[PDB]
Amino acid sequence: GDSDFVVVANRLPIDLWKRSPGGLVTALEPLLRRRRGAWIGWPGIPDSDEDPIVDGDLVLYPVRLSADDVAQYYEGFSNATLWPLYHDVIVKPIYNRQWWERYVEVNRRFAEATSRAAARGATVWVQDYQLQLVPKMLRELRPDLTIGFFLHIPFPPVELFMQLPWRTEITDGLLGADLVGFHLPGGAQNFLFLARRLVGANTSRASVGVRSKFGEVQIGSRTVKVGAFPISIDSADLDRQARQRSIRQRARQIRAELGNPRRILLGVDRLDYTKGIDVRLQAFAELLAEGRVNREDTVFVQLATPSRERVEAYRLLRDDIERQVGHINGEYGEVGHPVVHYLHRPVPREELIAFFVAADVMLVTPLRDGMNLVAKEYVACRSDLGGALVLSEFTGAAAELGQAYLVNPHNLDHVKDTMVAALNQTPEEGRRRMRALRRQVLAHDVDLWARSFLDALASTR
Amino acid sequence: GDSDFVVVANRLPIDLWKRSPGGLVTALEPLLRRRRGAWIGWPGIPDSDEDPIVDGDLVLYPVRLSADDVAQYYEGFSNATLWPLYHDVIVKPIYNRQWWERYVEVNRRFAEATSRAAARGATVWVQDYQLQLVPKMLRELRPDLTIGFFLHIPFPPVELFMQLPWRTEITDGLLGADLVGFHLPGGAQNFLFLARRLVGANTSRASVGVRSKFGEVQIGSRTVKVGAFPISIDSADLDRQARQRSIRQRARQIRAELGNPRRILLGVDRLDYTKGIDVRLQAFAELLAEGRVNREDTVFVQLATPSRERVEAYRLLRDDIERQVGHINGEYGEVGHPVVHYLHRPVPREELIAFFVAADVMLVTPLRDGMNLVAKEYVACRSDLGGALVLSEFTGAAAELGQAYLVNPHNLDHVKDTMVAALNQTPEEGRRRMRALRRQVLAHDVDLWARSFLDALASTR
Amino acid sequence: GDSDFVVVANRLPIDLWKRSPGGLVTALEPLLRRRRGAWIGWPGIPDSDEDPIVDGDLVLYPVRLSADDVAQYYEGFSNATLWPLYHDVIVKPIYNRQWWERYVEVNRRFAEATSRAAARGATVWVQDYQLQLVPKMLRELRPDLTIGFFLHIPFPPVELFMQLPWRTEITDGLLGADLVGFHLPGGAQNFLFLARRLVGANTSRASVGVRSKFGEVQIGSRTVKVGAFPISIDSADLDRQARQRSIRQRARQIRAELGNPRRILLGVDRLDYTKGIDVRLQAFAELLAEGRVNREDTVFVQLATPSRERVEAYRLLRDDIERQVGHINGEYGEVGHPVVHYLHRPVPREELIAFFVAADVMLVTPLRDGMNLVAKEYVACRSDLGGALVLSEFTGAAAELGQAYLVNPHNLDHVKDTMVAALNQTPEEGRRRMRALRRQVLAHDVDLWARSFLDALASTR
Amino acid sequence: GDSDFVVVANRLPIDLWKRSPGGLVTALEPLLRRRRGAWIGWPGIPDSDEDPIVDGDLVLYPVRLSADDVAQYYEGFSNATLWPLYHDVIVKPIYNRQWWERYVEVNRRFAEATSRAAARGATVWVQDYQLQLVPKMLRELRPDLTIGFFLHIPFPPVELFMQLPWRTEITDGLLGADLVGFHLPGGAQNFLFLARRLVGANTSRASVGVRSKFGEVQIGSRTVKVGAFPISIDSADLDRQARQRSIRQRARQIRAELGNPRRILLGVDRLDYTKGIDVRLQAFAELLAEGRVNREDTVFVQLATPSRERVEAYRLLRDDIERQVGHINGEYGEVGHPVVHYLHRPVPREELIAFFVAADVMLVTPLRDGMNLVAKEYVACRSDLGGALVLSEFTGAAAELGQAYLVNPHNLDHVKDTMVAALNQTPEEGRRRMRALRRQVLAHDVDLWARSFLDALASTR
Ligand SMILES: Nc1nc(=O)c2ncn([C@@H]3O[C@H](COP(=O)(O)OP(=O)(O)O[C@H]4O[C@H](CO)[C@@H](O)[C@H](O)[C@H]4O)[C@@H](O)[C@H]3O)c2[nH]1
Ligand SMILES: Nc1nc(=O)c2ncn([C@@H]3O[C@H](COP(=O)(O)OP(=O)(O)O[C@H]4O[C@H](CO)[C@@H](O)[C@H](O)[C@H]4O)[C@@H](O)[C@H]3O)c2[nH]1
Ligand SMILES: Nc1nc(=O)c2ncn([C@@H]3O[C@H](COP(=O)(O)OP(=O)(O)O[C@H]4O[C@H](CO)[C@@H](O)[C@H](O)[C@H]4O)[C@@H](O)[C@H]3O)c2[nH]1
Ligand SMILES: Nc1nc(=O)c2ncn([C@@H]3O[C@H](COP(=O)(O)OP(=O)(O)O[C@H]4O[C@H](CO)[C@@H](O)[C@H](O)[C@H]4O)[C@@H](O)[C@H]3O)c2[nH]1
Repeated sequence: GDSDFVVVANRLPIDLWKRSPGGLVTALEPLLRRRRGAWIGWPGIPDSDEDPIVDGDLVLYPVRLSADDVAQYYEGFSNATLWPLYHDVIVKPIYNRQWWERYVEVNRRFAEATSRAAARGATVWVQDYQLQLVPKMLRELRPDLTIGFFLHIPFPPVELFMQLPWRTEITDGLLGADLVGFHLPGGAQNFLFLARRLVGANTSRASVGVRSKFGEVQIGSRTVKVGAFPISIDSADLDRQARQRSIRQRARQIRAELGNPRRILLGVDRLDYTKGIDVRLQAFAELLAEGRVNREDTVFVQLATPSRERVEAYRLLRDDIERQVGHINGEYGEVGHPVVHYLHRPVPREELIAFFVAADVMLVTPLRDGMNLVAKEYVACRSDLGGALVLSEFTGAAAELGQAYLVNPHNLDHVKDTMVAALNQTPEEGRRRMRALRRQVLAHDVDLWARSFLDALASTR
Repeated sequence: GDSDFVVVANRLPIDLWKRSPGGLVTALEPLLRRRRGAWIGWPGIPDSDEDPIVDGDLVLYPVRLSADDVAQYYEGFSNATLWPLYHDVIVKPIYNRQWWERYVEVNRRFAEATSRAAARGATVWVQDYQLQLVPKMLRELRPDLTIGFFLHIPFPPVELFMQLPWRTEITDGLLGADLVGFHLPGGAQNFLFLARRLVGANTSRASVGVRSKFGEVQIGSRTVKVGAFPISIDSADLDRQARQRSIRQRARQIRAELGNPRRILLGVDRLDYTKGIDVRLQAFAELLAEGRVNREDTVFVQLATPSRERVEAYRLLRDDIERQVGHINGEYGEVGHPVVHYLHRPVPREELIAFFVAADVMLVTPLRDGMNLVAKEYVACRSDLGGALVLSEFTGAAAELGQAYLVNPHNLDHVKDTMVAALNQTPEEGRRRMRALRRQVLAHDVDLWARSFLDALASTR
Repeated sequence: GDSDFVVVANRLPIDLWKRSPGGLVTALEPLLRRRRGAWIGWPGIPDSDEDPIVDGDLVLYPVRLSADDVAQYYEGFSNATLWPLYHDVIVKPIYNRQWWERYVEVNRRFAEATSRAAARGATVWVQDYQLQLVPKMLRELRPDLTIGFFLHIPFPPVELFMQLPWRTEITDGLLGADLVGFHLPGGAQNFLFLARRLVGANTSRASVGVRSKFGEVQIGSRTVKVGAFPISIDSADLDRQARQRSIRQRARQIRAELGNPRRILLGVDRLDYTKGIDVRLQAFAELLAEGRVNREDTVFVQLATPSRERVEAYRLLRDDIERQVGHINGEYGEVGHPVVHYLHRPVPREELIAFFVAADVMLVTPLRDGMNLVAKEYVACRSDLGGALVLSEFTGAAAELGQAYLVNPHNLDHVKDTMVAALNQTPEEGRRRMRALRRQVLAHDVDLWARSFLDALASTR
Repeated sequence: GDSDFVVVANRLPIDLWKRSPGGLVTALEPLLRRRRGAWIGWPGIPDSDEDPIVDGDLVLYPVRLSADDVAQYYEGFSNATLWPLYHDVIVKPIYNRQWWERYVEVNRRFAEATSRAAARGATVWVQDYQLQLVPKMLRELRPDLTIGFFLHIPFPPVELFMQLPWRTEITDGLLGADLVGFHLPGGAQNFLFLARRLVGANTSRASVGVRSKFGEVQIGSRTVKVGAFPISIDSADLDRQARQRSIRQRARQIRAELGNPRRILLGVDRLDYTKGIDVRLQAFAELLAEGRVNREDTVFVQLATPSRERVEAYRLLRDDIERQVGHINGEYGEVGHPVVHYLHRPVPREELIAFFVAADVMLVTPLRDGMNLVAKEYVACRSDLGGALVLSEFTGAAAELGQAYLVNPHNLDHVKDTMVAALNQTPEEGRRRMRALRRQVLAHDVDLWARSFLDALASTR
């Protein structure tokens, strides 16, 4: 094709159609103004055509997937094999050969679509865990290409990764890239060690820096660069949006509809067993039982956005959470006044922002998370410097947001102590922490992240 | 002793102490004004003395039970063997010989306490399923006594009753009475048939009437009378209480705290798998899913009062209900506005009455219930003639309250159609039904019930 | 059509084809020698033709059923609604409207096939619980027909039957017959009472006899006869077969292959939660634990023939039984010598007979069973007068086989005492019981049963 | 005290008393001949005295533990917190503060007993995961002591270890030793990294060798040596024992009692979810289903020795295994001939050896195991060079026994292919592998292991 910069991701950046706002596609916008850019991905509808769609600023190359392809490659291998394994086997991975075979077939299809789109010597950026085979496949089809890969989820320790029957094929797949990136040095280091242990490659031995001090894996003639690039958000855009009059009015109205509580705790997560939602509810229930939280003036709002309903583990998790909600309200609420409000539905963006602005305490307690953007979005929204962020150590965000109230979600006693501390912090201490968090998040945004990855990738030429 | 009228029940009519209001003890009040009355029962505290406590109007004979006695006789045999069996094995009965043996021992202890209290030729009224052995034991100790027994729960069909390894001992136990009473002719008829089948006794063959047309079982020289006496409430007292200014004000305030819904559905139950609470929640959820109930102006309040937490079946039921609550609100509620309010705690009497007065639809949907007094209490409270009663056929109350919206709780389609009908009834049709229900309940109260049983018992002399 | 005697049953009497041996079709053989006989049923293959197949002695009228029809009418309504309900809700019935609707449609299809086959004034005999609507449907299409119906499973008490949302349609369905038969007087009496209670029909009030003293239900102009006819086997044929040299040799070989135990206990059941297989295993395990059975010279063989694998309750039951087997052998067996041998597969007829002949104790312990033919087959096989039958009271067979060791399967203590008694009986006592059981079974065979039902049906003309 | 060499372990080396044969205490025997040796541990009985017991060759210092101490320190913290966590969270660890507190208290008690026994400047060797706090505690009480610690179970990756709320206290605890040893370089390397990440200590960065190329952690003034020392058995003793006439006769008799199969597969494990017993049964069942194993001449014997019955996870595992056994025999066995023989009981040593000698295929398929001595015992027993070892990669043994048939137990397809390969290997190929395995195991025995650890520990002086 005629594209000199190509993004490859599981989905096209569109909504059933119009171009989806925010996210990655928006971060790459000023680069697409200087490159002939293409995006390869599944359009979210089964058995579509693979004819290029030109969005003026971007050419879209759709990948044809059947509903069966999605079930086995995505719902199956990606979400029920790789996802639990890479997140410290919080649930038991399912190892299924038919899923693996479809994962391979689908990955090859993405590689072929990429080759179609990519001009000679083009730069290719492959995204995330569903497409780990693409770099090697693409290099085999197109050795002229410069290929980066970024993993948006954690890379597990070798002891767990080795369970995968197709461990070598996945590792070889990633090693097809010129640059392999992770959010954290820890992931990068796991990858280097895996390369020595499983593949027998020569690697660098030093610690991996942040956006610097890169690792290397020697693969025959070529070197694979390995780095840590912690993703972020468009901090300035969110900061601006959260100041809008209508947002502030909605935040006030939200507190009124809750019966004007003195304190609001907020959870916002795509529903997932990685997110530690059960831990928040348990801590909140025990604090109420112990009379350490006032059931008359404190309320917890949990917004869970629907996710992967076709995967049994997620249905079971939804059942457990919903029981806890029912239980806590039955024990500590009053008719007309729950202590927990729980919604299981997508939330409009401006509604989400209003909740961030209304919340006195943001509860972000994942058991394991690659980064977690919600923690950073909350911070970017609190230009009033109010609020408090309670944040699990087991998120990538915790490496940057050390001024938050950090918790080990497995240490329930300390999660409880910490929620009480956040609820009762002095105004001045709250401001001190929020000012420091905002300096970090405003300076380290999605633009810095993308530039850093692309600079590293360009240097491999 | 010196008491010529003696009530025997699992518990003394007191609260940890003061005499408990309402109920049986209040219905017998004008009889105790003419008799030397006694009450035998456990005082609700472990390992107490058995020394008589004179309440001027009544002498209380406490029965000493250890916490272990309560666990095996009551929590065990009564609540985990007899209770599920007599209620159509909604949950699997547990047959345990140690429980049976303690049930026997405890029953003998009640029989001994009774004999102590009862004067020569005295009238004795034994209450309910925990004390089914007492009549035979008492007749053996004291053949001079006139003994009635009333079962407050259903008497199961013979096919189920026969499962009980101690079926003959229980049947013989009841046959020790001069009069055996049930709420319904159906129970009485089951008992007659059981007497022929299991014991080989000669019995009457005709249908058993209501408070009349009694059955008989011939036991050697003596005849056991068998009858149906449907319990009720103090209708006039509740009717009066519900008109109080403070109650009406609270009912208005309740609707305001719910965000002034157009329609309130109400469930009030001691928590129990017999009560069909899960069925109401399922019906309500499906109606919301189908858009047949308006999620913006209709709300369901379920008040579940704690019961038998030491019994695993009840903990599991509580878990299922609480999941449904969480689920329904997550799907159809809004932050600040649940469609289901659920409380798991005792409710003050005047608060309960305010809820009856506030509720547009009373949901009483047991899978199986001896009578269900809540259905009658709601009716007695609605002197404004507003409201609507949705009532399971599988309650004793359904035999008297035919003007209610009757449902087969297993017929979920019809339960749903019926809830929509009740919510949308014309004012005039609602009044017609409520007027008819009140005529029944006001005329057939707990005083008529008690008089009828005691007249029948006196006639056995 | 031109058939003056027509049998209607869920399946044709054939095997995927050849005419299936034994059973009903063999009992009717000398009647088909005098009548133009027809058989209506599903041929066991999906979407077949409905063209008559003449077997010289019989005309076969196949009913076309799709795999979906079978799933909803049979696997669904028959096996997951009616079956658990009629067997004292050992598992929870599922009430599903789509299943009911297919059950109706399929029943009408059987009725139409019947009408096609049946000559004017013909006698029709409809079999069993899958076809309860057929008599009324058939009478509506063909008021000239004489119609009998026999239920091969128990008829539940009214308290349970009333759960069925389509209770009235089923009752009306059965009332379409001239004669409704059950194995036991108890079923007949339940039906009479149901007729009064649900339908408001006038019925007889006396006890129902065995093959005599029939009940009646008055339905407008016509009377429905109600009777008890306990099914049996071809006792003489089995008695003869069990004496064959090859059978006796196999029985000896079976004992040798088991390591020549002193005592063999045997269970033979179509796998079903009604059969009380779990109870036998529990009793056997506790006896071994208590050292009351000798683990060195006593062995239990359980033959479970596969049944209804598409129904979840049966898969769960299979899992529980298989755990008990594994557990008991792990605890009390030796390598090379299990104390329990368990097979889950169909057994050839002559192999089954050899096991009957080898077994010292036959364990037939259903929680609830219409008759249970295995109990009678064992007896018919023991012309040597050896062996012992342990038999649940909750089978129809227990009403005729009172000389067996009868047990309440819920009374585990007594089941255990009884198994020890059977294992250790004197030769003379064993013979006394087996002689008496054989007199009953040899005199009361399937020929007496069929004649009695057909005589009763003929008398309705 | 007066002991210059002291072993500290959870239990004394005795049996309820007499000195237990084999194991560690036997390996140290020629060292105790030159040192004043002591052993500190719990005597296995609750609330005993702590008075020294002199065994002439050894002084025993008993530690007083109550049954409650054992429940919280051992059954609780050791077996339900540490054990699952260190074994790649195959089951979910339970984090309980009361368990942690008892673990601390008990560890301090072991430290005090040690100090009592240990002479000035004595050498102390602390054993295993129940006693990880002892080295730091002991160094604080007795800075004169030389302290080694060896972990017999895996040391998990940092991502999992970090879950532990008391992660720092455990790490500091181990860092109290002069020498910290693991079976594998991988564990040692995890420990070094943990030291940098959690404690901020300076460590060596190179790979850790086997019994050489040691790692180091700098802790203030002192250096902690870190090493890999793979445990083994008394290879020569077992080799000798397995040649005994009575053992060989028993092995022949075992095959006869199994009905002289052509092939015997054997599993021998302390029952534990780490052991992958479920995987063997699944593979065996699928091979039978596929007809790839002959159900007529191949038999699988699984010997599971009882373990940790008070821990719920182990009861659930026992239930799953026992179901699989029952299921497989019901499907593929015959009466008198199971395809799986399963025993849940301790086996005498000489019986175990006879089974090793009888087995054509040894199935050692743990999901995760520190070493696994059963794999090495089998090899040492096969001086006839017959047999075949199927061995999980996820055992420490797999690093030394590469000539075995290695499998990824999560790769069920390959486990199945491998079992077929082992069952059908040529005699010559079997001998080649067994000869090579025996050279390794005979040369690398428990004496080499103990000498190597003690030499490393002595060098820290
Ligand atoms: N408009 C709107 N309505 C909702 O209802 C709504 N609900 C949520 N959101 C927004 O979605 C995003 C969720 O961000 P995550 O951090 O949870 O990312 P993941 O989905 O888990 O996916 C991976 O990739 C990320 C980036 O690399 C990593 O952080 C993760 O660790 C990694 O798992 C946030 O921005 C949030 O605000 C909504 N947005
Ligand atoms: N004050 C107050 N606070 C509460 O929270 C509160 N919560 C409930 N209640 C009152 O308790 C009574 C419950 O009546 P039930 O009908 O449910 O009776 P059971 O407890 O099930 O016991 C048996 O005996 C009865 C009589 O024979 C039969 O009807 C039953 O079928 C039979 O099972 C009602 O009156 C109700 O209003 C409260 N009252
Ligand atoms: N050849 C062969 N191989 C096997 O593997 C094999 N396995 C079993 N059998 C034979 O099947 C028959 C099972 O008889 P049931 O009594 O259990 O009858 P159900 O199947 O439950 O069906 C209903 O109808 C019966 C008659 O009215 C009632 O007794 C029942 O109560 C009622 O539920 C016996 O004859 C037995 O020997 C095999 N026969
Ligand atoms: N006599 C007798 N009767 C039995 O019934 C009987 N049943 C088993 N055994 C013997 O017990 C020993 C079990 O050895 P393991 O390797 O399984 O060790 P663990 O118990 O899991 O404990 C840890 O420490 C070991 C050494 O560091 C590591 O290998 C382990 O990875 C690690 O978990 C073997 O020797 C075996 O033969 C019996 N012995």
